[PDB]
Amino acid sequence: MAVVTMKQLLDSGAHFGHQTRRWNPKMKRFIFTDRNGIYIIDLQQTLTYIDKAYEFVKETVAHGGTVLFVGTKKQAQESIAEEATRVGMPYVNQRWLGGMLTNFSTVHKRLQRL
RNA sequence: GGCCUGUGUGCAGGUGGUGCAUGGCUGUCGUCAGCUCGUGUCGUGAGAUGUUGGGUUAAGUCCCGCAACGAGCGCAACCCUUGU
Ligand SMILES: [Mg+2]
Ligand SMILES: [Mg+2]
Ligand SMILES: [Mg+2]
Ligand SMILES: [Mg+2]
Ligand SMILES: [Mg+2]
Ligand SMILES: [Mg+2]
Ligand SMILES: [Mg+2]
Ligand SMILES: [Mg+2]
Ligand SMILES: [Mg+2]
Ligand SMILES: [Mg+2]
Ligand SMILES: [Mg+2]
Ligand SMILES: [Mg+2]
Repeated sequence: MAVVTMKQLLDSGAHFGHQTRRWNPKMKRFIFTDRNGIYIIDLQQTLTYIDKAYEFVKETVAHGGTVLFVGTKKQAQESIAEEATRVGMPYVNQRWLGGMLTNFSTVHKRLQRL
């Protein structure tokens, strides 16, 4: 089950890979074909994986787990920040901090100070 | 009991040695700005990061990105004097 249509996917252009100069060989099983130095990902595998992620996230919300949203690239900072704020869910989009969750005791005092 | 004159007794007395056993105190590097730790992470391991690189400063002063995030001792200032 998906909520995003194929035509919308192609219009968005999420099927493009990086150029042939920096492509990861491990993504051979996903990249479909090359066309002018650029790669294309297998859309059907994309929908299948999206479906699996959808079921997992549904299970997560079902048993009540908190999800952390992380993204630091310049382009998507505002998008992820707005989406996380609307969902009311912690996030970060400016700069990743060293082991904030792993070393949680130190950040605990930082939160109390805040 | 306070006292001291004599016999003692335990005992006082030593600038006598030993600053390569020691306390305390002190000179220097140098009033130079650097010096450590908690958590985590890389390696296995000595260890490293953090403290780096760009910029800036009298200074580890501050910003930038980074497996680093913070904390401690330093520095700045809090003392005195001088200048209205
Ligand atoms: Mg004597
Ligand atoms: Mg003697
Ligand atoms: Mg001596
Ligand atoms: Mg020194
Ligand atoms: Mg390990
Ligand atoms: Mg280090
Ligand atoms: Mg280093
Ligand atoms: Mg640093
Ligand atoms: Mg240092
Ligand atoms: Mg410096
Ligand atoms: Mg400091
Ligand atoms: Mg000071």
